[PDB]
Amino acid sequence: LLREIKNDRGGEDPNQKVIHGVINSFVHVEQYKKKFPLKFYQEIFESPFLTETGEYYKQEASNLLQESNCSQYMEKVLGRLKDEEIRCRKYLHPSSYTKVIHECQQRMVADHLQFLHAECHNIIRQEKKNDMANMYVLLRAVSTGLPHMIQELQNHIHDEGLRATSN
Amino acid sequence: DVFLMIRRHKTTIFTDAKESSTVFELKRIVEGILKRPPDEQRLYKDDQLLDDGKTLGECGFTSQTARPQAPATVGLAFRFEALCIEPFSSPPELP
Amino acid sequence: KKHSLDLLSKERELNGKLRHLSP
Amino acid sequence: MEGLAGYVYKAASEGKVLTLAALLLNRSESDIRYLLGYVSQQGGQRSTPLIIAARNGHAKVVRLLLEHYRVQTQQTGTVRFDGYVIDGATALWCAAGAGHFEVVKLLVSHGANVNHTTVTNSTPLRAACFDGRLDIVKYLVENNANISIANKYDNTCLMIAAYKGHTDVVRYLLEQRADPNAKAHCGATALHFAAEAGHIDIVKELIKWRAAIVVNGHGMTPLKVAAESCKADVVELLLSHADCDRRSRIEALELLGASFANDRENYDIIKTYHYLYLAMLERFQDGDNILEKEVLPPIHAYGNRTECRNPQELESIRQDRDALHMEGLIVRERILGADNIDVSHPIIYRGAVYADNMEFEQCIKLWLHALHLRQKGNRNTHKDLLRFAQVFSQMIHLNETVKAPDIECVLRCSVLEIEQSMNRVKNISDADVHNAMDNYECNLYTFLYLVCISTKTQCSEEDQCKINKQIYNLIHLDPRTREGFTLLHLAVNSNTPVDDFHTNDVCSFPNALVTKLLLDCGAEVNAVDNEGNSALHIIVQYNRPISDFLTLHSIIISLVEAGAHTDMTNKQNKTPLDKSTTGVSEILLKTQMKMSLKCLAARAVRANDINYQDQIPRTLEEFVGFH
Amino acid sequence: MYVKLISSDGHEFIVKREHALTSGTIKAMLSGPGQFAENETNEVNFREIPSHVLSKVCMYFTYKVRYTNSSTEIPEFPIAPEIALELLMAANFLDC
Amino acid sequence: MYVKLISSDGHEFIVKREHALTSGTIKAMLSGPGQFAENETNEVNFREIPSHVLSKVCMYFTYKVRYTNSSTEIPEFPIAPEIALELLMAANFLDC
Repeated sequence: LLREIKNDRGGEDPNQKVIHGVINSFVHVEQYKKKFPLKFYQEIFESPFLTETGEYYKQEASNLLQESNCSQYMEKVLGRLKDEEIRCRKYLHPSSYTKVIHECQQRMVADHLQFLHAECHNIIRQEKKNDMANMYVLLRAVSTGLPHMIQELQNHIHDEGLRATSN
Repeated sequence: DVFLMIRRHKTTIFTDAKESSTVFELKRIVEGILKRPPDEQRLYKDDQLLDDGKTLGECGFTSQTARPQAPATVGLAFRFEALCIEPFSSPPELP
Repeated sequence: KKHSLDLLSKERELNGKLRHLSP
Repeated sequence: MEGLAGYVYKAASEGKVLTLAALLLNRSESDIRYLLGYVSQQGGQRSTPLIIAARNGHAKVVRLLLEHYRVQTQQTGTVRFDGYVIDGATALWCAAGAGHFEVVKLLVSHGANVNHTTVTNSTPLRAACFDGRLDIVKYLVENNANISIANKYDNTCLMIAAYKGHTDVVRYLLEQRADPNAKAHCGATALHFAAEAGHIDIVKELIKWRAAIVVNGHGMTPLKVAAESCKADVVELLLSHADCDRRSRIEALELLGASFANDRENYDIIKTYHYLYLAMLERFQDGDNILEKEVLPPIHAYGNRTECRNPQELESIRQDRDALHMEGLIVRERILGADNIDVSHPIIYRGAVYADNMEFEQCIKLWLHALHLRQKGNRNTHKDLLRFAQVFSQMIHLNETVKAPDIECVLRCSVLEIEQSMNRVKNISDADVHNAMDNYECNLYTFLYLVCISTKTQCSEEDQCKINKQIYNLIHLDPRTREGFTLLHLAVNSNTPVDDFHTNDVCSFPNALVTKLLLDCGAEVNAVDNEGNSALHIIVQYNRPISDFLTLHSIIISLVEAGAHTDMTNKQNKTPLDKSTTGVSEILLKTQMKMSLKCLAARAVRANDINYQDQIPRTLEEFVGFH
Repeated sequence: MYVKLISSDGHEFIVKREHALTSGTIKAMLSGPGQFAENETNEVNFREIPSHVLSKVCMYFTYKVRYTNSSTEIPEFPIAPEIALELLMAANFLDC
Repeated sequence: MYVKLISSDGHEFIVKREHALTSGTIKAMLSGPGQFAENETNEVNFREIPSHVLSKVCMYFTYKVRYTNSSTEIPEFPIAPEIALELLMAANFLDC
C-alpha cells in the first residue's frame, strides 16, 4: 500500500479505487466499535504511512536543496504540497488529512526554516512578489516561521521610508 | 384524515384520504397501483354502488367511523361482476 | 424523473424576451 | 348601476347578438355610451365589451355596436395574458392580434385608429404580423400604417414577424419597404431573430433585401447566432452573399459544429464531426492564407485537451463521444468568448448527462465551471444552486462521499449570489419585486440545503474552517426573508420549503446540525420576525417531538446555550412556553429555563406599564422591551 | 414505495412503504438481495402469518404512523381476544 | 456558612451561602480577594441598593432555591408596582 502511494508520488498513478478501498477497509471494519472506531486504522496504516511520508519528504527536501536555489525551491515545495493534498484526498480516510499534510510540512518547510529565513532578507529587499507569496504561504503553516518574515518586512519598510524621506 | 381498506377478492389495500376527498383521487390511486383503468373498475361500499363525483365525507366515511385503528371497508370489482371479496381467515378458538 | 428531463431551455431569457417580443 | 353593463359585457364576450339587442333596447344616448364603453373586469382581464368582441372574433357584435350606436374607436383596457398585460388597447389591436380579418375590416371602415399606440408603443400592425395574417397586415398598411413605428425597445413589425415562421407576411413587409437594418434594444436586427428561429426563407429574403449583416450590441453577428441556434440550413447560405470574407464564415461553421456537439434536441456525433472536419479543411486548404486558431489554455475542468491543430489529432478523437463533447464545449466558448448568455446551457446540460450514469465528480466539476461562468457573467443563478443541492443530496443518499472543496466552492458562490440578490432587491421596481423576493428566498433555501449537506458529510479541519467562514460571512450579511425569518428561524422551522426532487430525502428541517453550525458561526439568536417570534418561538411549535426528539432537544439545547431568552415575548406577548403546542417542548424548555429575578422584574414592569424611559440602563430598556 | 404484504392465505395486503418499514424485519426483507429498485412489486411473502393477523398488523402500521407523535391519550388499539396470542408472534417476528 | 448583605441604609441581610451564590456578582465579590475563608461573617457591603429592594432580592434568593426544580404550578413572585423598575436594576446588577 505504501509502495503504491510512493509510486503515485514518483509520477505513476495506481488504481485509485483499489487503493482507496483497501485503505478505507481498515476503518470500515471497525465501524461497529463504539470506542475509537479509527483506533485500528490509525495503528495499522496511519502511523506507518506517517513514518513513511516523513522519511520520503525528508529525503525529497534534502534532494531538492542540493541542486535548486531558494527561488524555485519554494515553487517545487508548493507543487509537492498541492500534490500531497490531492493524493492524500483520494487515498486516505478524511480524518488523516491534516496530519499527513502536517508531516509533509515539518519535513519540507519547517526543517529548513534556517535555510528559508536565510533567504528571507533577500526576498523582501529585492521585492520579488511571487517569492513573497511563496514565503507567506509556506511559513504561515510553520509555528515559528512567520515572525522572522514579519521582522524582515518591518525592517525593509523602515529602511525604505528612511531612504525616501531623510534625503 | 380518513383511512380505507379497499378490498378486491383477495387484494386489500390500505389508503389514507382526506374527509373532503372525492372518489376521483382514490380511483386514480387504485388505477396507478393495480394497473387498471377506472372506467372499467367501479368501487362498492357494503354492497352499494358509488360514482366518481361525490366526496368521501358525505359518502359515509367520517373521520370517526374509519379511524386508522379500524379502517372502513370498500369493495371493488374487476372486469357485470358481483362483489366477491374473500373474507379473512377464521381466527382460532380461545384456549 | 431525473435532472436531464427537468432542465429547461432559456425560458427566463425567453421571459426576458417577452418584454421585447410583445405584439 | 352595473348589472346591465356587466350583462352587456358578458353577452359581447359570448357573442349573443339577440341578448345584446335586448339589453341595448330602449336606451338613451347616455345609456348607450355607458353600456358600450364601460370597461368591465372578468377572468383577470379588464376590457370593454367591444374589445372582448373583437378579441373573440364577433364580427356581428362589433358591426351591430358600430353601425347603429356609433361607439368610438378609442377604448382602453387590459388585453391578453402570459406576459402580455398591455394596456391602452383598442378593439382594432385585439382584432388584428386574434387573426379575425372581418372584425378588422368592420372596425377600420367604422373609423378605427390604424396607427393606435398602446402603452408599450405597439401598433395594430405589429399584433397582426404577430398573429400571421397577410390580409390584416395588407389592409392596415393600406390605411397609412407606419411600419417604422416600434415599441420602446425599437422592435419593428418586420422583426417580430420574422421571429415566427410565416413567409407571406415577412415577404410582404420586405416588399413594403421595411427596414432591414433596424436596431433592437441590444443592437439586434431582424436577421438575428430570423436566423435564431431557423427560418431559411426569411433569412434568404432578408439577405435578398441587403440586410446589412452586422453584430448586435453584445457583438454577435446573426450568422453566429444562426450557428448557435443549431440550424445548419440557415448557416449554409451566407457563403454566396460575398461579404462573409473567410474568418466569419469559418467561425460560423466551427460554432455550428460546436452547437451540434452538445444540445438537448440537436445532439449527434456524426454530423458534428463532418462539419468540424469541413471547417478544419477550409482553414487548412490554401496554406498561404491558412488560419490559425487562438488556442485557449486547457482549463482543468475541461479535461486535458489542447485543441486539435493536426488532422491526425482530430481523427484520433473521432471515435470517442465524450472527447467530442468536451472539445465542442471548449471551441464553443472560445468562439463565444466564455462571456455570452448562450454558454451556460450546453455545459449545464452536459453536466446533467454526466450525472445520468452516476459520474458525479464530472457533473460537479462541469457544473462548477458553469456556476463560475454564470457568476462572472452577473447572471441570476439560483436554479443552479438548487441543482447543486439536488445532486449533493442524491450522492449523499447513495452513500458516496462529497468532495469538501466542491461544496466549499458551491457555498462561496451561494453566499455571493445571496449578496447579489440582496442588493438587487434593495433597488428593485414594483414590476418584478415578487419574483426578486422569491429568488432571494430560493437562494436562502439553497444555502440552507448546502449547509445541511456539508454537515452530512465529513471533512478535514481546514475544509470545515472554510465552510464555517462562508457561513459566518453570510450570517454577518444578516439575511431576512419576506416574513422576517433570519437564517436561524428557517433552520429551526419545520415549515421551511425543502426541494422535493432530491433534497427532501436528505435535507430535513428542522435540523440540529445546521443550527449548531450557524450558532457556532455567530448567528444572532434573539432575532425576531415581523410577528416577533424568535428561533425559540419557532422551534417550540414543532409537530414531531416524539419521533424526532433528538433534533428538537438539540435545537433547544443549542439555542439556550448560545444565549436565548426562554420568556421573551413576541408582538402578541406570548412567551415560548405559551407558543409551545406540544408539552414535550414545554418541559424541555422548562428544564432549560432558569429562573432569574431580572425576568420577573421586567415582566412586572411591563405588566404594570410603569415608565422605564431613562430610568434604567440602555440595555435594560430593550430587555424590558422584549419581556 | 407501495409494498405488498402477502399472508399465508394469499391475501395481498398492499400498504405504503413508510407504513411497512416501521416493522424491522419487513425492512430487512426489503433490504439486502430483496431490493429490486424497479418500483414494480416490492412483494414480501409471509408463509406463516395468517390473513386475520396480517390485517391487524397492517392496521397497526397505519395506526402507529398516524399516532406516533401525539402523546395526548391516543386511542387504544383494538385487539380481539382471539387475535391476541397470535398477533403477539406476528409482532415478534415483525419487530415493533 | 452565611453571607451578610448590607444595604444602602445599613440593614444587615444575613442569608445562606448557597442562597446568596445564585447571583453572579455576589459570587464574584465572594470570589477573588474576598473569600473570607473563616465562615463567620463573609460580609458584602452594598452602598447602592436600598433596604427595601435588597430585602426582595434576598426573598428571591430563597424563593428560587426552594423552587429550583419544581416546574409544576410555579407560584408568582410578588413584585410591588412601586418596587419594580428598581428591583429590575438590582437584578441586573446582581446577575440572576
